[PDB]
Amino acid sequence: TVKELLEAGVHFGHERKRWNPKFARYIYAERNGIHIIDLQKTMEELERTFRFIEDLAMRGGTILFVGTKKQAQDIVRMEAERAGMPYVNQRWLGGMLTNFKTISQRVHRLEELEALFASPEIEERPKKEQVRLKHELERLQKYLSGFRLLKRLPDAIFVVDPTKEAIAVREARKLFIPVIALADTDSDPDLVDYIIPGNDDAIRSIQLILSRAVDLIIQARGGVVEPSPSYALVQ
Amino acid sequence: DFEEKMILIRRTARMQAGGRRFRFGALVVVGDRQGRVGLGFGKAPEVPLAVQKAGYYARRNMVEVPLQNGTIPHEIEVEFGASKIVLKPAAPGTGVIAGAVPRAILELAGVTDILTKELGSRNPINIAYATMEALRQLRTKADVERLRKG
Amino acid sequence: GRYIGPVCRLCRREGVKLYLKGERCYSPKCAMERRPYPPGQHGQKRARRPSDYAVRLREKQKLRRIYGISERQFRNLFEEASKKKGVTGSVFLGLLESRLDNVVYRLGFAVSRRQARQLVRHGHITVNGRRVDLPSYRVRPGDEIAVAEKSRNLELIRQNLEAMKGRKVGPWLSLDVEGMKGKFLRLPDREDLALPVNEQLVIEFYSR
Amino acid sequence: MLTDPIADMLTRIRNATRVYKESTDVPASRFKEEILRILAREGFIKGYERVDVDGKPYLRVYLKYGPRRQGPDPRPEQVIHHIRRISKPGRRVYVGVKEIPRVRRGLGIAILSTSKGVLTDREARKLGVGGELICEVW
RNA sequence: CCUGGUCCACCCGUGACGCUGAGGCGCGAAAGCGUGGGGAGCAAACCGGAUUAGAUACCCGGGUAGUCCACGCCCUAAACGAUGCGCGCUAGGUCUCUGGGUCUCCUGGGGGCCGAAGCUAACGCGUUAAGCGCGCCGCCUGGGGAGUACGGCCGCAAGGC
RNA sequence: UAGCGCCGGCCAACUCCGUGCCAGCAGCCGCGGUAAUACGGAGGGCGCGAGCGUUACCCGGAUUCACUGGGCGUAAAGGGCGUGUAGGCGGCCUGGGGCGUCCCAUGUGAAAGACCACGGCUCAACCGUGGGGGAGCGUGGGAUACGCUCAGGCUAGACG
Ligand SMILES: NC[C@@H]1O[C@H](O[C@H]2[C@@H](O)[C@H](O[C@@H]3[C@@H](O)[C@H](N)C[C@H](N)[C@H]3O[C@H]3O[C@H](CO)[C@@H](O)[C@H](O)[C@H]3N)O[C@@H]2CO)[C@H](N)[C@@H](O)[C@@H]1O
Ligand SMILES: NC[C@@H]1O[C@H](O[C@H]2[C@@H](O)[C@H](O[C@@H]3[C@@H](O)[C@H](N)C[C@H](N)[C@H]3O[C@H]3O[C@H](CO)[C@@H](O)[C@H](O)[C@H]3N)O[C@@H]2CO)[C@H](N)[C@@H](O)[C@@H]1O
Ligand SMILES: [K+]
Ligand SMILES: [K+]
Ligand SMILES: [K+]
Ligand SMILES: [K+]
Ligand SMILES: [K+]
Ligand SMILES: [K+]
Ligand SMILES: [K+]
Ligand SMILES: [K+]
Ligand SMILES: [K+]
Ligand SMILES: [K+]
Ligand SMILES: [K+]
Ligand SMILES: [K+]
Ligand SMILES: [K+]
Ligand SMILES: [Mg+2]
Ligand SMILES: [Mg+2]
Ligand SMILES: [Mg+2]
Ligand SMILES: [Mg+2]
Ligand SMILES: [Mg+2]
Ligand SMILES: [Mg+2]
Ligand SMILES: [Mg+2]
Ligand SMILES: [Mg+2]
Ligand SMILES: [Mg+2]
Ligand SMILES: [Mg+2]
Ligand SMILES: [Mg+2]
Ligand SMILES: [Mg+2]
Ligand SMILES: [Mg+2]
Ligand SMILES: [Mg+2]
Ligand SMILES: [Mg+2]
Ligand SMILES: [Mg+2]
Ligand SMILES: [Mg+2]
Ligand SMILES: [Mg+2]
Ligand SMILES: [Mg+2]
Ligand SMILES: [Mg+2]
Ligand SMILES: [Mg+2]
Ligand SMILES: [Mg+2]
Ligand SMILES: [Mg+2]
Ligand SMILES: [Mg+2]
Ligand SMILES: [Mg+2]
Ligand SMILES: [Mg+2]
Ligand SMILES: [Mg+2]
Ligand SMILES: [Mg+2]
Ligand SMILES: [Mg+2]
Ligand SMILES: [Mg+2]
Ligand SMILES: [Mg+2]
Ligand SMILES: [Mg+2]
Ligand SMILES: [Mg+2]
Ligand SMILES: [Mg+2]
Ligand SMILES: [Mg+2]
Ligand SMILES: [Mg+2]
Ligand SMILES: [Mg+2]
Ligand SMILES: [Mg+2]
Ligand SMILES: [Mg+2]
Ligand SMILES: [Mg+2]
Ligand SMILES: [Mg+2]
Ligand SMILES: [Mg+2]
Ligand SMILES: [Mg+2]
Ligand SMILES: [Mg+2]
Ligand SMILES: [Mg+2]
Ligand SMILES: [Mg+2]
Ligand SMILES: [Mg+2]
Ligand SMILES: [Mg+2]
Ligand SMILES: [Mg+2]
Ligand SMILES: [Mg+2]
Ligand SMILES: [Mg+2]
Ligand SMILES: [Mg+2]
Ligand SMILES: [Mg+2]
Ligand SMILES: [Mg+2]
Ligand SMILES: [Mg+2]
Ligand SMILES: [Mg+2]
Ligand SMILES: [Mg+2]
Ligand SMILES: [Mg+2]
Ligand SMILES: [Mg+2]
Ligand SMILES: [Mg+2]
Ligand SMILES: [Mg+2]
Ligand SMILES: [Mg+2]
Ligand SMILES: [Mg+2]
Ligand SMILES: [Mg+2]
Ligand SMILES: [Mg+2]
Ligand SMILES: [Mg+2]
Ligand SMILES: [Mg+2]
Ligand SMILES: [Mg+2]
Ligand SMILES: [Mg+2]
Ligand SMILES: [Mg+2]
Ligand SMILES: [Mg+2]
Ligand SMILES: [Mg+2]
Ligand SMILES: [Mg+2]
Ligand SMILES: [Mg+2]
Ligand SMILES: [Mg+2]
Ligand SMILES: [Mg+2]
Ligand SMILES: [Mg+2]
Ligand SMILES: [Mg+2]
Ligand SMILES: [Mg+2]
Ligand SMILES: [Mg+2]
Ligand SMILES: [Zn+2]
Repeated sequence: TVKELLEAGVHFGHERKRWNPKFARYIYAERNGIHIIDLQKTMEELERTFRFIEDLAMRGGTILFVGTKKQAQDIVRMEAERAGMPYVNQRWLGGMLTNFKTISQRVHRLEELEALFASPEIEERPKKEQVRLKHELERLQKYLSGFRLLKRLPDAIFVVDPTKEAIAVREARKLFIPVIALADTDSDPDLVDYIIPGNDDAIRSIQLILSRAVDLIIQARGGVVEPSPSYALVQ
Repeated sequence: DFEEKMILIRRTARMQAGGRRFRFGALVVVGDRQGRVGLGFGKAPEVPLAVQKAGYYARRNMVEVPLQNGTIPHEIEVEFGASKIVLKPAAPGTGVIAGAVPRAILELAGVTDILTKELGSRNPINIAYATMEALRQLRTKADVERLRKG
Repeated sequence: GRYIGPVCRLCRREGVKLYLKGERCYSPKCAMERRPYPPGQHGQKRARRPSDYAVRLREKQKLRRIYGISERQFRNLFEEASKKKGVTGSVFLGLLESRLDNVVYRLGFAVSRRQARQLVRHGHITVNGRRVDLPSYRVRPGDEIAVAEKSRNLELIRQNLEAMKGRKVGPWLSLDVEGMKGKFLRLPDREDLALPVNEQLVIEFYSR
Repeated sequence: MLTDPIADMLTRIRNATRVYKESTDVPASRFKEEILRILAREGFIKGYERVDVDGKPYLRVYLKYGPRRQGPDPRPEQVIHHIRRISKPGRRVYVGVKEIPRVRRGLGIAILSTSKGVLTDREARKLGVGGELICEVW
C-alpha cells in the first residue's frame, strides 16, 4: 500500500498510433512518438480501485485474475495462486461466465478423470482409453487450471489487457460483474469499472501492480503473507 | 406469480439438399401485472420447446414499468427498425386500446387504460421490441427531477 | 325478437351457469349441471384455443344473454353509456340494471327475467302508482315499483312473493312484501353485481 | 452563413451531448443567452458562460448527464434526451396562450418567445401570454 | 501566344454586399444531319469464305457511310458516386497529391482506405455522411398498357421536351 | 308470424353424403382432377332478427398526397452541368415605428342542428324549456421577445 515514485516503467504507454481517444484524459504528453501515462492520475484511480478491492476482499468475495498476454502469463499463474483467487492463464474460453454452467461441467469431468487416475481403474479397459483420457486430462489441466477454483460466478474480475481480453470484459459487463483492469493507451476506459491506467506490456508493471494487489487482498483477510515471489520472473 | 401469453408462433424453413427443414419461432410475453414485463423469442425444432424456451428468455429480460393509476406517465414514440409505436396515456375507464401485440405486452405490465397506434412496419416482432423499448424509456417526474438536481 | 328459444342451451354454450329460467336452474336439472359441455354435435370435442376476438365476442354475448336484450338495444345502451360521464363499464352495467324488467326480477316479483318481462308487458306492474308496460322503461332512483292492485290476487304473484318472505334484496333495492311494492334506491356499483362477466372485455369488443 | 442560429445552437448541444462532451462553444447572441438561461434554470445544463475564442465572443455550455450505468453500455443517461426546434425560418410557429403545448405531460418544457420575454410553458401560461414557439426540450 | 478556375501565407481593404434558384440564357460523350474539305488505319450497311440443322450471327478476307478538319445543326446516355447546392456541428487511424510553418512534427486545401458515436430494410455510409441540423430548388406516389397516343413547342430530318 | 346470412383463413361456427379441374364457389389469398370442414344437399353450429343479405356510393382504416404525418445510393423518385431572373430564406450590437405575433375589453357569430341538464308524450324515437359554448372578422386599449421596416454601428459570412 505504498507505490508513488516507486512506479518504474508504468508511465510508458503504447505508440502514437494504436491509441484510443477516450484515453486522452489519462495521458500527460507525447514523448518520442509514445503516449506517456499521466503520473498523478494513475495513483488517483489507484486509490478508489484498491479501496474497492480491499472492501471486496475482506467481505469474502472472489476475484478472477485474467490475462493471455504471455507477458502476464507466468505472473498471473502464481499471483492468483496466492490468496485463494481463480485465474485464466492460457486462453479465455467464450462463455466461461455466461455459459458458466456448461463450462463447469468440464471441471466436473476434470476432477472425474483425476479421480480415475487416482483409483486402480487406470489400467482397466484397453490402452485406447489410457492414451486418450490422459490427453483429456492434459488439456483440461492446461486450460481450466486456475478456473477450477470457481464454484460460482465471481464477484469481480481482474484483467491485464482489457482490449486483448475484451471478450471476458464484455460478458463480465453483461453479467453485471465489476470489471477491474490495467489499462493502456489502446484501451476503452468506459468499459472498465475500476481502472488502473498503466503499461500492460512490460513485466515490471504487471508484476508491481498484481503483486501489490494480492498483497492488499491477503492484508485485508489478514495473515500478511511475505513479498510475492514473482520477482525472479523478471528473467 | 408470473402470467405469460404467446404472441405469434411461426414456422420457418431452411433448405438442405433434398428438402426443407422447419424451425419454430415463438414470441412470449411474461408479466405480473404489477408493472414488470418481459419479452422473449425462442426458436426450437418443435413448437412446445420453442414456447418454453421463449418463456425462459422472456423471464431473463425484464422491464420495470412506472404505472400511474393504471396508465403511463407520458407519451412516447419509438422507432424499432421500420416499426413505430405510439403510446399515449389515458383517463381511467378507457381500457387498453391497441393491436394484439402491444395489447398483450401492456396488459401483462398491468396497464388498465392506454391509447396506442402502430405506424410503419406492422411486423409483430419489431412492434413487440418497439413496445418493450417504449416501456423501457418511460420516466416519472421523480426520475426527471432526480436527473436535474445539479 | 328477444330470443324465444331454448335457454339452458346458452347456459351450456357460455360455459357458465346462467339463470334465464328462474327456478330449476337452481334444481339439479339445469343440464348445465349434467352436460356442462357446449350444445350440438361437436360439443364434447376438444375446443381449440379461442381467438382474442372469440373471447371478447363470447363475453359480450354472455353479458347480453343474461339480460335477454336484443343486440340493437344492447349496442344503443352501451354507446349511450360511452357518451356519458364516469367509467363506461360500470355505467353500462348500471344502465342495464335500471331496466324495468330487470328491476321487477331483482325485487323478486318474478322468478326469471323473461317472466318479469311478461309481467311488465301485461300491465301487472306499476311505477309510482302508474301502470308501465314497457320492459325497457328506465327506473330512476326514488321510484316505487309496485304490483297492480288488480293483479295482487294472481296465483303467480302469490307464489313469488310468499317465497320472497325471509329473502334479502340487493343493497340498492328496498322491498315491502306485504304491500307488494319496492323502491329503487340508487344505481348499483360494480361491487354490487355478482355477474360472471368481465365488462372491460365487452368494452374491448366494441373497441374493435 | 448559418440560416438558423438558434436551431444551430440546439443541434450543437445535441451533438455535443451524444458524445458526452464536457462543454461546447456556440457563437454568442443575446437571444441564445436568453434561451440558455431558461435551460440552466430548468436544469438541463450545468450552466453557461461567456468566453472568447480567438477575438470573437462565444458561449460555453457546460453539459449535464446522469450517473454511470451497469451492464453493457455504461454510458450515462442523458439529462437532455430530446431537444427539438419548432418554429423555423420559412415556417414560423406562433401560439396563443390557450395554444401553448404541454411537453411530456409536464416532464418536459417548451421555450416561448413572448412580448413579456423568453419564457417556459408554465411561465408564460402563468403570465398569461402566448408567443413564438421556439423549441421543445425533455 | 491568348485565357478560365483554384490553393496557401500575410491580417491589409470594403462592411452582410449572402444562400438557393421557377422561367430565361449558355455548355453538353457517342451516334446522327447540312455545306465544303480530307480519307492512312478501322469500320454500320453491303460483298465473299467458313461454321451450323439453318447462321440474315459469333470466326476469316474485303468494304461504303462514318470515324478526322472547318462552319452550322441535333440536346440524347448506365450524361453514374444510380448520392441537387450551400453552411454549421459530431472520435480517430492510415496511404497519397499540393501549399505554409518553430520542417520527428504542426497547420491548410484535394483524392483513397479502415473505422467512434450515430444512421440504415439490409447491403452499407460514417469530418469527401447515407450522422445531427437550417435554407432553397428538382423529383416520387403499385405493375403492364407507355415514355406510347393526342395537343403544344422545338428540329432540315432523324427525332427531342 | 320467423326469417335471412354465414361456418378454409382474415372471421364466431363442422360432420356425413353427392359430385370428380365437371358442375360450380370466390371480397382478397384460394377451393374443385375419388374418400372437398371451400362446389351441391343433409344434420349440426355461429351471427342478427321483422328483418336479413347483395349491389352502388361517401369517409374510415390510408402515416397510401404524409400541416399534424412520408419519401428519392441499390425499392417509385436528384434536374446532364452551369450562369442567373422573379421568388423563398438571412451573421453580431443599439435605437425608433408596431406590419406580422401576443394580451385585455367590446360588437358580431339568427333559428334549427351539435353538447349538458330538467321536463311532455306509459318509455324511447319525436318534442319543449334552460345552460354552456365557439374558430373567424369589426372597434377600442396595451406589450415589443421573435419575424418585418426605417436609422446607426461591428467584422466572425461573402468579396477585394
Ligand atoms: N331535437 C330535439 C332536441 O332534443 C334536445 O335534447 C338532446 C339530447 O339531450 C338528447 O340525448 C339523448 C338523451 O336520451 C340523453 N341525454 C343521452 C342519450 N345518449 C341520447 O339518446 C339519443 O340521442 C340522439 C337522438 O336524440 C341519437 O344520437 C340516439 O338516438 C341516442 N344516442 O338527444 C337530443 C337531440 O335530439 C333538447 N330537448 C331540445 O334541443 C330539443 O327538444
Ligand atoms: N433522401 C432525401 C434527402 O433529403 C435531404 O434533406 C432531407 C433531410 O435532411 C431532412 O430531415 C427530415 C425531416 O425534415 C422530416 N421531418 C423527417 C425525416 N425523417 C428527416 O430525415 C432525416 O432524419 C432521419 C432520422 O430522424 C434520418 O433517418 C434521415 O436520414 C434524415 N434525412 O428532410 C429533408 C427532406 O427529405 C436532401 N435535401 C435530399 O437531397 C436527399 O434526397
Ligand atoms: K432512431
Ligand atoms: K428487447
Ligand atoms: K441516314
Ligand atoms: K436520371
Ligand atoms: K516542406
Ligand atoms: K449493422
Ligand atoms: K458486398
Ligand atoms: K464495398
Ligand atoms: K356433372
Ligand atoms: K384431395
Ligand atoms: K357446403
Ligand atoms: K378510401
Ligand atoms: K433536359
Ligand atoms: Mg423505472
Ligand atoms: Mg425508417
Ligand atoms: Mg393523465
Ligand atoms: Mg407499409
Ligand atoms: Mg367517453
Ligand atoms: Mg363513459
Ligand atoms: Mg371508435
Ligand atoms: Mg409544427
Ligand atoms: Mg390567432
Ligand atoms: Mg390532455
Ligand atoms: Mg396536473
Ligand atoms: Mg482587418
Ligand atoms: Mg472600418
Ligand atoms: Mg448558383
Ligand atoms: Mg435553369
Ligand atoms: Mg451533344
Ligand atoms: Mg459526332
Ligand atoms: Mg458530316
Ligand atoms: Mg462530307
Ligand atoms: Mg479492315
Ligand atoms: Mg457472312
Ligand atoms: Mg447447331
Ligand atoms: Mg454446308
Ligand atoms: Mg471484317
Ligand atoms: Mg453523306
Ligand atoms: Mg437544348
Ligand atoms: Mg460510374
Ligand atoms: Mg466521386
Ligand atoms: Mg465518393
Ligand atoms: Mg466526380
Ligand atoms: Mg464531387
Ligand atoms: Mg432508382
Ligand atoms: Mg455529397
Ligand atoms: Mg438544383
Ligand atoms: Mg456556390
Ligand atoms: Mg464548396
Ligand atoms: Mg482530408
Ligand atoms: Mg479525381
Ligand atoms: Mg467503412
Ligand atoms: Mg455501432
Ligand atoms: Mg456489417
Ligand atoms: Mg454535410
Ligand atoms: Mg421522373
Ligand atoms: Mg420527370
Ligand atoms: Mg395503373
Ligand atoms: Mg413509361
Ligand atoms: Mg427515347
Ligand atoms: Mg405530337
Ligand atoms: Mg417542322
Ligand atoms: Mg428510322
Ligand atoms: Mg428508327
Ligand atoms: Mg375461425
Ligand atoms: Mg357460397
Ligand atoms: Mg365419391
Ligand atoms: Mg367426398
Ligand atoms: Mg361443407
Ligand atoms: Mg367459403
Ligand atoms: Mg341449419
Ligand atoms: Mg325493431
Ligand atoms: Mg374504402
Ligand atoms: Mg376506428
Ligand atoms: Mg389521410
Ligand atoms: Mg389516421
Ligand atoms: Mg392510392
Ligand atoms: Mg410533412
Ligand atoms: Mg413513402
Ligand atoms: Mg432494378
Ligand atoms: Mg448529378
Ligand atoms: Mg427523368
Ligand atoms: Mg434576422
Ligand atoms: Mg427580406
Ligand atoms: Mg401590431
Ligand atoms: Mg345556435
Ligand atoms: Mg320522460
Ligand atoms: Mg366566445
Ligand atoms: Mg388594435
Ligand atoms: Mg416599444
Ligand atoms: Mg427592436
Ligand atoms: Mg447596416
Ligand atoms: Mg482573400
Ligand atoms: Zn340453466
